[PDB]
Amino acid sequence: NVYADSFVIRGDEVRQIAPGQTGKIADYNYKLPDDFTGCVIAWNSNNLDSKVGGNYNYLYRLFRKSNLKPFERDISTEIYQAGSTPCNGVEGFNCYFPLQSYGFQPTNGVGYQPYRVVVLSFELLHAPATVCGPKKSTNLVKNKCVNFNFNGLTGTGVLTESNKKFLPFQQFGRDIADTTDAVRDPQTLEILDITP
Amino acid sequence: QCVNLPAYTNSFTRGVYYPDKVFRSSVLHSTQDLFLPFFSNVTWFHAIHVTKRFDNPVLPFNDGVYFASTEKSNIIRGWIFGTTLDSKTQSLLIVNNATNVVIKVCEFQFCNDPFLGVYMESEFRVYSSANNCTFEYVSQPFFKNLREFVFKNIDGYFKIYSKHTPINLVRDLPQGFSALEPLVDLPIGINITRFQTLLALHRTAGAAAYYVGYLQPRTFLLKYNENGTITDAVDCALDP
Amino acid sequence: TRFASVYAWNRKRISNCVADYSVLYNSASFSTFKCYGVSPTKLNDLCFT
Ligand SMILES: *[C@@H]1O[C@H](CO)[C@@H](O[C@@H]2O[C@H](CO)[C@@H](O)[C@H](O)[C@H]2NC(C)=O)[C@H](O)[C@H]1NC(C)=O
Ligand SMILES: *[C@@H]1O[C@H](CO)[C@@H](O[C@@H]2O[C@H](CO)[C@@H](O)[C@H](O)[C@H]2NC(C)=O)[C@H](O)[C@H]1NC(C)=O
Ligand SMILES: *[C@@H]1O[C@H](CO)[C@@H](O[C@@H]2O[C@H](CO)[C@@H](O)[C@H](O)[C@H]2NC(C)=O)[C@H](O)[C@H]1NC(C)=O
Ligand SMILES: *[C@@H]1O[C@H](CO)[C@@H](O[C@@H]2O[C@H](CO)[C@@H](O)[C@H](O)[C@H]2NC(C)=O)[C@H](O)[C@H]1NC(C)=O
Ligand SMILES: CCCCCCCC/C=C\CCCCCCCC(=O)O
Ligand SMILES: *[C@@H]1O[C@H](CO)[C@@H](O)[C@H](O)[C@H]1NC(C)=O
Ligand SMILES: *[C@@H]1O[C@H](CO)[C@@H](O)[C@H](O)[C@H]1NC(C)=O
Repeated sequence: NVYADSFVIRGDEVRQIAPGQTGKIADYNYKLPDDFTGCVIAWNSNNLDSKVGGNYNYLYRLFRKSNLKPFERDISTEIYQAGSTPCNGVEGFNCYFPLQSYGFQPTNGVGYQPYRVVVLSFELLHAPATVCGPKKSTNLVKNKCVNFNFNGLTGTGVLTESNKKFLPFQQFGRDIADTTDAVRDPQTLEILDITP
Repeated sequence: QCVNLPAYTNSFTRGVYYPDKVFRSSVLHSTQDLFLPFFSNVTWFHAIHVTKRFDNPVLPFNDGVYFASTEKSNIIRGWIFGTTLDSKTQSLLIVNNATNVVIKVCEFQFCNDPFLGVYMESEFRVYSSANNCTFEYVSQPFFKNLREFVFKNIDGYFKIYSKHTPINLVRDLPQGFSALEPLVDLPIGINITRFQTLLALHRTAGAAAYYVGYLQPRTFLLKYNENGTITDAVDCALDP
Repeated sequence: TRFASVYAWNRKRISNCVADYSVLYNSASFSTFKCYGVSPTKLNDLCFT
C-alpha cells in the first residue's frame, strides 16, 4: 500500500521528519508513527521554491492546543488563544493566527532554504501488492529444490501444487509456526505449497 | 436547504472482526485489540410510525463504534463523522444516495438535522456548504436485514468492517456469532470524536432500528476454522 | 548577545522553572537537537533534577 506524502519545509526541519522526533513540525504540522515502515526522501529546492522578495505561499502551523496524532492533518485556521482572555475570532493581544508563512529568499542560509520532502509509506509481505521493483521473472520450477522469490518473499524449498483456496484479499498462508506454507503465483493465480 | 424537524439492549457476543489478511487454518489465535465487550449494554434507537420516532442524535465516537441496524426498507443511508461537525474543521461523509456510495472528507456546514429525502429520491438535505475537500471515493452508479459495521480511526486510517446477514426477527439484536470482514481502509487523516447517522425520510420515518456500542481494549481468543473463517471467540474479561 | 569561547565554556545552573520549550518555536530554529538517555517526545512529561 504505497502512499506518497509530500510537502515543503525549512531545511533545518528535515531532521524532524522521523519517528519519535519533537519540534514545531513533528508536533504541530506532520507526525510520523513510531512503528513507521517506509522511506523519507528530501532534497533542497532553493532554485524552485524561493523567489526574490521572499516566497510566502508555504505555510506552517505555529501554535496548537495539543500535539498531532500520527498522520493526522490539521487545516483549521481559528485564532489560537494564548491567554485566559478569550479571542472572538479577532487577532490581538494573546490572540495569534495559528499559521505563519516561511520566508524563502534565494540568499537565505542553507538552514533556511526550502527542502522538498516525500514520505513513502507501505506495508511489506502481508497482502496483495501491486507495486514492485524492476526484477525479471523466471519460469516456475516445481518438484525441485530452488531458491524462490514470490512477490518479494524469498526463500528456499520445493514447490508443489496446492489444494488451498485463498479469499481474494489474501496472498499468503501460514502455519502454527507462522512460516509461509502456501502462496499464490503472481503470473498465474494458482495456489502452491512450499515444502522444505 | 437545512430544514428542521434512551433504550438499552445486550450484545450477545457480537462485533468480532478479522484482524489481518493472512490466511490461517485450524488454529486458536489470541489477539489484543479494540473489541466490543461481550455482554455489554448497547444503546437502542429507532425510526417508526409515521412522526412518532426519528432517532438521529449526535453520539460520541470514543475509540471506535460498533453499529448494527435491523431494517427492511433501506432507511439507514450512511453516517457523518467529525469532531465539531461544522465548517470550522474537516468532516467525513459516507452516504448512499440510492445511486452511488459517496465518501467525502471535506469541510461541511452540516444541517442541525441532516437527512435524505424520498418522495424516488427527492432531497439531500445534509450540509449547507462544502469547501476545502481533501478526499473522495465513489462507486458505480445504481425486520429482514441486519447490517453490522465496525468503525475505527487509527494512525490516520479509517477502518471499516462490515457484514450483512439475513434475519427474521421482531424486536432486538439477534443473539448469535458472526465475524466481520474488512471492508475498506480510508486514508482520511482527520480527528473524529462524534458521529451521526443519516436516515432517509418519506414525504414519515418508515420502520428501522439501529444499535450503537463502543469498543474497548480487550483480549480475545479467536478460533480459526479448517477453512479461513472465524467461528468462535472468548472475551477474557467477561467472567472467570 | 554573547556566547563563550569553546575553550572557556560557560556553565549555568537552571532551577525552579517550567521547561516549556514550545516558547522557542516562534524564534529559534535548530539544525541539531539530539538527546541521550531520554526520548525527545518524553521531555514534556518529566521533572529534571
Ligand atoms: C480531537 O478533537 C477533540 C475535540 O475538539 C480535541 O479535544 C479537546 O482538546 C482541547 C485541547 O486539549 C480541549 O480544550 C477541549 O476541551 C477538548 N474537547 C474534548 C471534547 O475532548 C482533541 O484534542 C483532538 N485531538 C487531537 C489529537 O488534537
Ligand atoms: C448521488 O451522488 C452522486 C455523487 O455526486 C451524484 O453523481 C454525480 O452527479 C453530479 C451532479 O449530478 C455529476 O456532476 C457527476 O458527474 C456525477 N458523478 C457520478 C459518478 O455519477 C449522483 O447524481 C447523485 N444521485 C442522486 C439521485 O442524488
Ligand atoms: C481553504 O479555504 C480557504 C478559505 O476558503 C482558502 O483560502 C482561500 O483560498 C483562495 C484561493 O486559493 C484565496 O483567494 C483566498 O484569499 C484564501 N483565503 C480566504 C479567506 O478565502 C484556502 O486556500 C483553502 N485551502 C486550504 C488548504 O486551506
Ligand atoms: C470449508 O470449505 C469447504 C470447501 O469449499 C466447504 O465445502 C463443503 O465440502 C464438502 C466436502 O466436499 C461438501 O460435502 C459440501 O457440500 C461443501 N459445502 C459447500 C457449501 O460447498 C465447507 O462447507 C467449508 N466449511 C466447513 C465447515 O467445512
Ligand atoms: C533554558 C534551558 C532550560 C532547559 C531545561 C531542561 C529541559 C530539557 C528539555 C527540553 C529543552 C531543550 C530545548 C529543545 C528545543 C526544541 C527542539 C526542536 O526545535 O526541535
Ligand atoms: C432547528 O433548530 C435549531 C436549533 O437547535 C435552529 O438553529 C434551526 O434554525 C432550526 N431549523 C430551522 C430550519 O430553522
Ligand atoms: C446493563 O445494564 C443493566 C441495568 O443497569 C445491568 O443490570 C446489566 O448488568 C448491564 N450489563 C449488561 C449485562 O448488559
